[PDB]
Amino acid sequence: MTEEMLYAALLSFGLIFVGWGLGVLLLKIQGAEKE
Amino acid sequence: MTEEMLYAALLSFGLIFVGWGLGVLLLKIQGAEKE
Amino acid sequence: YPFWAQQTYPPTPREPTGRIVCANCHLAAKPAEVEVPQSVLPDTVFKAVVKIPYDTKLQQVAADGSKVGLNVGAVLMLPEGFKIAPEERIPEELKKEVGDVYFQPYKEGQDNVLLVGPLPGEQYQEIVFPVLSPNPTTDKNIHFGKYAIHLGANRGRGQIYPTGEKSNNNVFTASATGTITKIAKEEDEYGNVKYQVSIQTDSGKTVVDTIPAGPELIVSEGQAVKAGEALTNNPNVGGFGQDDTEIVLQDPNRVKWMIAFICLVMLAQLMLILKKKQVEKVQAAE
Amino acid sequence: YPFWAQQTYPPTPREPTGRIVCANCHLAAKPAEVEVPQSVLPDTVFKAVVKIPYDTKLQQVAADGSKVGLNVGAVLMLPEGFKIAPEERIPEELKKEVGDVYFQPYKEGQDNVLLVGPLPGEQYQEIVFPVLSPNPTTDKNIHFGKYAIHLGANRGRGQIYPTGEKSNNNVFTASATGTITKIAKEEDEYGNVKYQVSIQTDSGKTVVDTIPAGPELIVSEGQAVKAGEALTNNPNVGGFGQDDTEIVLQDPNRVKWMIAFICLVMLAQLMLILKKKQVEKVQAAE
Amino acid sequence: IDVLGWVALLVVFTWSIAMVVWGRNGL
Amino acid sequence: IDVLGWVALLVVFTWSIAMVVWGRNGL
Amino acid sequence: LVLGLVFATLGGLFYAAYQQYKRPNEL
Amino acid sequence: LVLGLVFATLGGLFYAAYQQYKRPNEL
Amino acid sequence: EIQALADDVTSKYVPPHVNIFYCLGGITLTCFLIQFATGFAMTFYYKPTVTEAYASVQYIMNEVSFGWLIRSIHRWSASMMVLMMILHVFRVYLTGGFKKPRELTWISGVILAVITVSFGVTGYSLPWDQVGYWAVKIVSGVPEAIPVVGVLISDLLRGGSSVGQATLTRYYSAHTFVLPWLIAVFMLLHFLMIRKQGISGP
Amino acid sequence: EIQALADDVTSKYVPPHVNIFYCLGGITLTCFLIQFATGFAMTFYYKPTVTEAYASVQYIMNEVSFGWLIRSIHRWSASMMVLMMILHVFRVYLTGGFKKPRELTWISGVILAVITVSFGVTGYSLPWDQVGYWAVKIVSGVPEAIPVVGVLISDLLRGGSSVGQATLTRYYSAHTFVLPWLIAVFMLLHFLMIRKQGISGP
Amino acid sequence: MILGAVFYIVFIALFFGIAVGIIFAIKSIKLI
Amino acid sequence: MILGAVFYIVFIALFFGIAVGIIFAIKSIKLI
Amino acid sequence: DMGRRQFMNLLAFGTVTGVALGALYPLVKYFIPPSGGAVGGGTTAKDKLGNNVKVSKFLESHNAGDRVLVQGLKGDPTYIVVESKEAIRDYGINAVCTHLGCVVPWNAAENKFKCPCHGSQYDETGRVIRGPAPLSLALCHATVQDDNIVLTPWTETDFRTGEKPWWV
Amino acid sequence: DMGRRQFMNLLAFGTVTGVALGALYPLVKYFIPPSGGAVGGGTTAKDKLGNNVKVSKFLESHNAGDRVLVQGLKGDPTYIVVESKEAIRDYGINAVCTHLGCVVPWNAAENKFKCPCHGSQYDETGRVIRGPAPLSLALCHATVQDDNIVLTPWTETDFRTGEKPWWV
Amino acid sequence: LAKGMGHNYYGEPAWPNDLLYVFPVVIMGTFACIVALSVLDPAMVGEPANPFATPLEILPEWYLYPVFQILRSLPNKLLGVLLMASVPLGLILVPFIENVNKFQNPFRRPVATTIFLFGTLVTIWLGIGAALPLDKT
Amino acid sequence: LAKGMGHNYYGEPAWPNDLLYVFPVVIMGTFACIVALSVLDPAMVGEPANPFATPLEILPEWYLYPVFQILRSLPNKLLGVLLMASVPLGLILVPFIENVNKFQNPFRRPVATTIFLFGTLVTIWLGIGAALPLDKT
Ligand code: CLA
Ligand code: HEC
Ligand code: HEM
Ligand code: HEM
Ligand SMILES: CC1=C(Br)C(=O)C(C(C)C)=C(Br)C1=O
Ligand code: FES
Ligand code: FES
Repeated sequence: MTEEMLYAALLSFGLIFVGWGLGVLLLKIQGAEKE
Repeated sequence: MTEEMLYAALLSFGLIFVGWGLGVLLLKIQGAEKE
Repeated sequence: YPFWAQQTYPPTPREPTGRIVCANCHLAAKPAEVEVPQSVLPDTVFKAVVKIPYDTKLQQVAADGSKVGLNVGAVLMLPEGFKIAPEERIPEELKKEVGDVYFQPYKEGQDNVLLVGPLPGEQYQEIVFPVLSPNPTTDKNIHFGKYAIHLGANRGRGQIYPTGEKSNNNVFTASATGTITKIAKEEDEYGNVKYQVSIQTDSGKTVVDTIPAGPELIVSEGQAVKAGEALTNNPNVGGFGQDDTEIVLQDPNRVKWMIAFICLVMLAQLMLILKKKQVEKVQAAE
Repeated sequence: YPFWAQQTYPPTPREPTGRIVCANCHLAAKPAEVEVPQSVLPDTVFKAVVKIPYDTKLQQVAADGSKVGLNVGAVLMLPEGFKIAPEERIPEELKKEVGDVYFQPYKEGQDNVLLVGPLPGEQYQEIVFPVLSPNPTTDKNIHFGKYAIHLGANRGRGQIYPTGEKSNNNVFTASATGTITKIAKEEDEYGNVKYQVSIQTDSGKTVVDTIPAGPELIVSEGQAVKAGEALTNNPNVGGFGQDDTEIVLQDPNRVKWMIAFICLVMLAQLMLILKKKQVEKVQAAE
Repeated sequence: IDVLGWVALLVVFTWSIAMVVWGRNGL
Repeated sequence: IDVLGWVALLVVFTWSIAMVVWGRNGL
Repeated sequence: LVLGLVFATLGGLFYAAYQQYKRPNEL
Repeated sequence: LVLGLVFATLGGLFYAAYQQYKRPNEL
Repeated sequence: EIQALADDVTSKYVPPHVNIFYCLGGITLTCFLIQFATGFAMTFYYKPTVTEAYASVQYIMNEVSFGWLIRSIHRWSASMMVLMMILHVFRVYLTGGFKKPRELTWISGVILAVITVSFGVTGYSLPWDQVGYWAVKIVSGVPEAIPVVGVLISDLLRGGSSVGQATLTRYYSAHTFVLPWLIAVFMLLHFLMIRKQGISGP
Repeated sequence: EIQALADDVTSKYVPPHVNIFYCLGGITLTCFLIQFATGFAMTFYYKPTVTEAYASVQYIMNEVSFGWLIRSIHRWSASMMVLMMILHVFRVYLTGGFKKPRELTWISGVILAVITVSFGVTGYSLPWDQVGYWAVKIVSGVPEAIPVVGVLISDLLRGGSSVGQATLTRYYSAHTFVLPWLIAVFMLLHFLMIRKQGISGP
Repeated sequence: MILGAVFYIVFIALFFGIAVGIIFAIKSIKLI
Repeated sequence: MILGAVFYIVFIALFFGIAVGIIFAIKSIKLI
Repeated sequence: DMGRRQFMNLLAFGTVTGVALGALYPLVKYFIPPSGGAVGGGTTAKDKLGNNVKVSKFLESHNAGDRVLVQGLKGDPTYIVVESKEAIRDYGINAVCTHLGCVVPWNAAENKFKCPCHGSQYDETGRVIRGPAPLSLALCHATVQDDNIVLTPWTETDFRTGEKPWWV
Repeated sequence: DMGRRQFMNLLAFGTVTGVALGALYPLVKYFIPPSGGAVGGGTTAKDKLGNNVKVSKFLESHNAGDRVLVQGLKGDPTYIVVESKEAIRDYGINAVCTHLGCVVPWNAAENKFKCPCHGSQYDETGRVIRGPAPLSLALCHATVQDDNIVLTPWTETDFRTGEKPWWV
Repeated sequence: LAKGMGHNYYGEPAWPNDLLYVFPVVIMGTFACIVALSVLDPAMVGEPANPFATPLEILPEWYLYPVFQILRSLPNKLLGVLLMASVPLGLILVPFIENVNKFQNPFRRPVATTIFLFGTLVTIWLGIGAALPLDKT
Repeated sequence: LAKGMGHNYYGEPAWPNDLLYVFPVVIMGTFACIVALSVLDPAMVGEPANPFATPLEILPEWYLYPVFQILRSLPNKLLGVLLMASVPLGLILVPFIENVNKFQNPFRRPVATTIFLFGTLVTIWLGIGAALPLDKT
């Protein structure tokens, strides 16, 4: 009963950066913080 | 279907004075007014 | 008659709607009352009047017609458990001496369900009902609260028979679109005296009919065309009304408590005024 | 064996609780898996593995004992409507070439309910199940959503027989509170070779019993008191686990819409950021 | 019928505790 | 397995409308 | 017994009202 | 068809979150 | 004892004048909290369904700790608040309360009355009395008229057409779930707004 | 057109700060209004009775323009809010809120959590499942092992002696009537009090 | 059915308690 | 049962999102 | 730079107040009651006992001109007569008093379906003769499906002088 | 004239906060359940069908050492064995697994009431032998009231070496 | 009391508080009755026999008589409906219409009163005990 | 930006409003999922076609594991109970206890953190049930 959801775990958790990045990336375009 | 409740009508309605009086009557005892 | 009901629909006279079989036959149209006390107590004999209007001034026909005496009958649904007071009790004759007739159940057993064989006439128009109240502690099968009470009172001859054919107290119509040229009224030797008729409807097959003794009359010939409809007169005076109601049984230790509760309010809402303004000479001090 | 179940409780093998008859007899204690895709589509042939543990390193006794080959069996509740894929389809042999055995229903008719006559052994430990998905539009008697899938997989000899008496893969106890003074092990000519015993319980009635061939042994006399309990050895390796699950059928025009809805949010929660700060150079103007 | 043979009662009976109570503190 | 062969897709595809839109008013 | 003090209870109870009749200060 | 874009839908959707990343304002 | 304080000091302000009875507003409300209670108090034993209803109410009256009492009250208190309410209207119209300062606390009030009346119609048929039954098997037809704004609407009361398993559940959920929330809301609006008096003079 | 009214104006009365996590609070709440709806939305079709219930839920999934949907959401949204909530706690402890003036918006919050958790336990057994059944036929015993009338309490859950129909109706009325009000209240307290702020940085 | 009079009267107590029986304490506290 | 990881992980994203992975933006925005 | 012409955002929320309707038509559609088929739900005269009522419930259990009604199609309290011609009659009226709703009962006597509540009056086909009821009722088609006594709608010509389909 | 000693009003509200308790003990008493008859209720092994279950439900329908349980007193899932001595056995355990709640089932095999959920283990009188269950169960008294198989409580001495009443 | 701040028009004289420990005098006193009543006169039993029956007893509560009466009262038309729905709506429009009243005895006026002490004489005239060809017995 | 008039203690610096037309951005974005998740993984009915005997599992609410675990976890005693009820109560007493730090939070004084980044390492350690591998991934 581990395997199945077990991948869905770290699964989502990764996507947390996945977007977080972009969120920022969209910034080096319209006036946020430097680098 | 009249008679029965018909007396309960004026019945209560009377009691409205019944007490109202006393309410006042209790006043000629502890300091009320007639302005 | 009352009985008549249980001789066709004996499980109970009260139809699922709210009407009693009485009208599925002997149909009338007069008032009727059945009042009894707000609250009655358990294991108690108490009143139950069944007034029945129409000024005694009234006098209907009869079986043979001869305008004479009038009679009053009925049926009644007392609340489940409620029975007819015990002889012994029935506190003094002050009670006894008003209603002294036969009150029989409907289906064998139902004491709360009562009919009244005895049809006093211009005598017992009150038809009092000495009734005892059950005790729901001697019998846990008996509960309190309000309970329905229904009644269907009759009078005047039947308009319909239990045999399955027209009575007397009612109108006797016909069938003939054409001016009836004559009559046929007469009488009979002994127990009978008929009053036939002869319509016309010359317009083809000259049909006619048979109206019986009983109903008076009106006009005659030269007309009476129309389409061959109603009769000459309607004698019926049958009186059948109907009033429903309800009575309450009260657990005294249940009225006490509610009362014992008042006195608390009675006192509370008092001390609550006692203090307050009745002790505000405080700000009324500066 | 699988069949055995329907030869006693044929209406269905799944007990009201959640267990399958298998244990009400041949009782074991090993793992077991039955995994298949999250969502499967209607009118579709798809996978269904039924892994069955224990390192092939294992080799159990046999009917006569001679330590040899091992065998794997099972039963399975597919969801109502779900049947075994049609030959024609079964997309290429890529499928066919894995599970090539006999899958018969339980009670005559139940296609979602399947047993597996064919017991491959140290061969088919995956026992794949080519399964088609019903169409709930060709049959309105078929509905969507998640649906249960349950399984009870066996192996190793029975411990109990359908005849109604002890098997081999297990232990053979006794009855005697007293030190057994001797034995009775021997053999037989031809199809047989027994291994009796002789307890003692000199403490009154000297009782004893009959253990058969099969199980090995241990200690002997000078003791073996206790209270006359268990036997000398137990061979059983029987393997029976159990895993439940569930799969979803999806109305595509039901996934589309939900998706078609995202893109709206996808856009909405965007324009919603588009304006706002992304257009606030307004107060950021004074 | 009597009824008042009651209101007059119970009722006043609590009244007969009311006017009394001031008599305790005021007096 | 591919999955990203999708996130990379759909995902960015809406991104590819986002950065684009400013280009319209800012530019 | 309480065939009559059945409601005689409720009438000799509007008292509450009666309390709300007494309400005189001077500001 | 969408055996895989089944959830590929949901992952390529945390986007909302992604919007709330462009959060800032000095004022 | 005080702490992270607030107005934890002054609030004893606000002065009125010698005006008898006219509590109808608050009074009306009162009887509510009596119904909210009694009412609720019953959500615990009322088994609302095709039939496990009548046979179930018999259970509250005859056989349970003061059932009759709770019920009865609820029954009276109900048909009672609805009275206290009506008068509350008189007190109003005959004062010029909405006047000008705020006539919405009046209007909202209006709504407050539909809800209230509506509480009955629903609950009033829950015990399925032959009376309670039909008289909501008749008020369920009222809307079968009007340009579908009523026709293909009346259903939103009983289910689809007739009466039985649905007509009830819709009602119940309403009497116990829906309405018991709106009335709340509007009472709040009714009160919240009420920060603007009923009259004035010399 | 704009009308004075009962005043109105910039009700909003104070700036925010500089932070990002903080959000889940409102988020947690969100999912609620999803449950209040979905949830309610079902008071129109759910049959909390012995006989039916399961046979009745089959009815929601079965047909009902989108039952499965409303339900499913409710189910997720539910077990989802309870997640969003827990994090909301982290965001908090991880920072503060449990100190001197909000010396309560936290505590109240606590309660908010019991109610929340409690919503499940009840609703969670309504479906008549075997899982949903027993797992509240087991949590109903939790309170039996107690001194005094601590034992003579567990009943206040199950209604019957063991699990009599009652157990349901008590729960239901709770899940749909009781709790759905407290949580409300406390959320209000939680918010009302919340007329404060935070952030301890540069 | 009692209830009827338990209010067809108590309420009617209101107007003689205001209408043609009271409020005038302002149309009499001041006539000129 | 999926759900488990659909949060036994997403939430655990919080601390590395605060605990031993973030909030320090105040224990670093200022060490002296 | 400048603002002024702040028209555009009618999409800003014109779309937002779009994401709403999207997630709602589904819900509002939800509280909406369906229907599987047409005129036949509990069509087998099912007299409340989930029973596919059979024709032998009306015959010996009944007699000559015996009048007891069953469950009608859709739900209606529809009437089912008996034949003094051994078998039975092929229809049944929508007892649903066309006036208000009071299921009007047959007259054990004169046969004029006098409504109880307001004494309306009918005949052997519903049609009103005495107010307050304005119109007839709707009959059906008796049969023997699986032995049931299945019932159905209307729009045709009859034996003598019938009427005209006043619904649709 | 003067105030100062404002003690008295402890009756003012001491009574008020009295009118409360009065109208409440009733209510609070209310949410408190109902009772049963020491004769009947659901004690007649009523297996959910409101049925006063009779003794012939356990005999031929069963056999020798046949183990199927009925509804127990109060509600409990209480066990009812059968005798290979023709009639039946005079008691039945409170299957209610003393550990948690899992109605532990009998072992068609070795006879040790192994609980399913955590494999507890019992005997022919409940008593635990293997954890996680800490204690026995409670038997009863079979009978023939009106032919029912009525069941009852406990506090006495038995055949061999029983135990001691661990409840009250 | 009065002098110079609230230059609006909402009275704040000199009575304050101490009525909330009489409101309870109200409240309580306003409770008792539903008990006196409930226990003096309990609730009613039900019926449960026929689905399609018809109780000679129909109707709603004294509060849905008029609205009820009307519903029936007039021969068809959404008029029955409308007119009734014109009891709530039609009313909500009062403060808009009968909108003036000033100093003196802003407690009366009549062009409103009359129609009231009338639009309430009809109202009762609708609390009608059935059968009625509209009146006189 | 930080203010000057008002000049208090624990007040409001800057940014104001315009987040409530992003809260909706939150809200909505915080809805969608409960949606999608449903679809991809809807809910269901089950074998309880008219349910009754001790299931093989009983997956108690999908979070109340710890509290559950505990309940069972320890051999009897109201300890099971208490200790669990010590998760709510015991907690309500935190702000009282870890309120030592007159200012800088218990992150400064890890003495709270640790026990947290632990009284939550145990907590997960209680989200633990079924029958899988401990020395196998
Ligand atoms: C001039 C002054 C005057 C005054 C002060 C009053 C004062 C009053 N009238 Mg009245 N009246 C007047 C003139 C006046 N009237 C005139 C001229 C008429 C003649 C037509 C009436 C006719 C009238 C009637 C017929 C009734 C009153 C009633 C009432 C009072 C009770 C209030 C109530 O709750 O209504 C109660 C209102 C209802 C029950 C209506 C509900 C209707 C339901 C079925 C539908 C509502 C539809 C809704 C708007 C739809 C929206 C749906 C949404 C999703 C959009 C009340 C204080 C009512 C009363 O006393 O009832 C017991 C009542 O029934 N009045
Ligand atoms: C009987 C002695 C009275 C009197 C004279 C009043 N009430 Fe009540 N009342 C209740 C509620 C919930 C409100 C709303 C308050 C608001 O909106 O501000 C009121 C309101 C009033 C007002 C208006 C007050 C204001 O400050 O603006 C007035 C003048 C008023 N009431 C008088 C509730 C109740 C009750 C339930 C506990 C009871 C009893 C009463 N009120 C009784 C009275
Ligand atoms: C109800 C149960 C019922 C009552 C009551 C009742 C009474 C009644 C009386 C009191 C008379 C005599 C009147 C007189 O002054 O002569 C009377 C007469 C007849 N009835 Fe009757 N009746 C009740 C019910 C029924 C029913 C159901 C039928 C029909 C089947 C019926 C019929 C008749 C007939 C015929 C007569 C007249 C007898 C005669 O005077 O020759 N009744 N009833
Ligand atoms: C469940 C439906 C069920 C399965 C599956 C099953 C399987 C099974 C296998 C695969 C074997 C052979 C093992 C080997 O390596 O020799 C086997 C053997 C026996 N079984 Fe079985 N079995 C299932 C159910 C049952 C039931 C309900 C009973 C009891 C009535 C039972 C009994 C036995 C016995 C005895 C044997 C051994 C036969 C032999 O090898 O001589 N099984 N089973
Ligand atoms: C006893 C009894 C009472 Br008293 C009652 O009021 C009713 C109806 C009028 C609801 C019915 Br019916 C009934 O049977
Ligand atoms: S409903 Fe039939 S006459 Fe009125
Ligand atoms: S309840 Fe039986 S082992 Fe846990």
